[PDB]
Amino acid sequence: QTGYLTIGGQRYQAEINDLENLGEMGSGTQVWKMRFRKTGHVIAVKQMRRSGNKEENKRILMDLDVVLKSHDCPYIVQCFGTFITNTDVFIAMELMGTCAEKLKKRMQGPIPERILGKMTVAIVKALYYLKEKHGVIHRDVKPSNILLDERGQIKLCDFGISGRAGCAAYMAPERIDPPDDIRADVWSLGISLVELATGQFPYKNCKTDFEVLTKVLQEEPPLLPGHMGFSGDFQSFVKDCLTKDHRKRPKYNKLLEHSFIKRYETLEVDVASWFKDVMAKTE
Ligand SMILES: *CCC(=O)Nc1cc(C(=O)NCc2cn(-c3ccccc3C)nn2)cc(-c2n[nH]c3ccccc23)c1
Repeated sequence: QTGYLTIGGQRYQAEINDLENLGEMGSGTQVWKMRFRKTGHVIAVKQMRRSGNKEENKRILMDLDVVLKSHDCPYIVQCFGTFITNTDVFIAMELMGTCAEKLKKRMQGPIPERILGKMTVAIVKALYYLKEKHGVIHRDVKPSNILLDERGQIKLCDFGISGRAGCAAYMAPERIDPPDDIRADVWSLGISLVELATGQFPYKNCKTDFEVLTKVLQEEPPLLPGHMGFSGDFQSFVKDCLTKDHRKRPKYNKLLEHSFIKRYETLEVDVASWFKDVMAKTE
């Protein structure tokens, strides 16, 4: 069913002219910031043009399929509803602060471990939920697909190439050189964790896509430095994700029993405040 917006448990009959367009947002991968006139809620709306590129439209619809059946996962962005007009489909998603990539840009430096700990719990539980509940592999884990909001929430973004290929920079060794699969996302999570923890992308000074792949296979996994005060548990987690033999790489169920995960499940970390203060610094 479409033509309904449900926010916080309250469903409102709606059409797209009940929404005020407040402007484009930061994803070319079209999304608008819109305001529900009936309630004042500000939401994100994807506009899928009927006459659009069917390669991209297929991707919007696969992303929407897993989003829609994933409403009981608190670590995946939710869809408030849809509007199917004669010319367009509008997908109303919850509005969040930014992607972890832009956080790294605005921060101009490392993200603290206590924020990465809550993030690591969220993405792992999101990917584990996708595998067990829906048999879905993300295959494109990267900081641009990790979202954060004013209220300390961290959620998996949008997965339009999910299967029941990704960016070459975060691709696992066994996807570069498959000997002949769910552990390929664990590697990209580790590369993203090292990137956000150091403020640098691990494989540095790479000019072409193929050169990045070359250093993934030719060189040792990029682990966390020991002179930044990282906890032993954090380093143990990163080295476990960034294991090069995919058979010796842990599954999600073994990953969730890791001390790093177990600590930040029960440690109250104020992500909301840290997020608002970092977002305050202008450019
Ligand atoms: C970088 C990757 C990404 O997905 N980025 C992204 C950015 C934003 C975003 O920048 N939103 C701006 C914004 C402004 N407010 C705001 C402004 C003034 C006063 C009050 C408020 C609340 N809020 N947000 C948003 C998104 C985004 N939001 N929801 C979704 C859902 C699915 C994908 C992306 C997404 C993402």
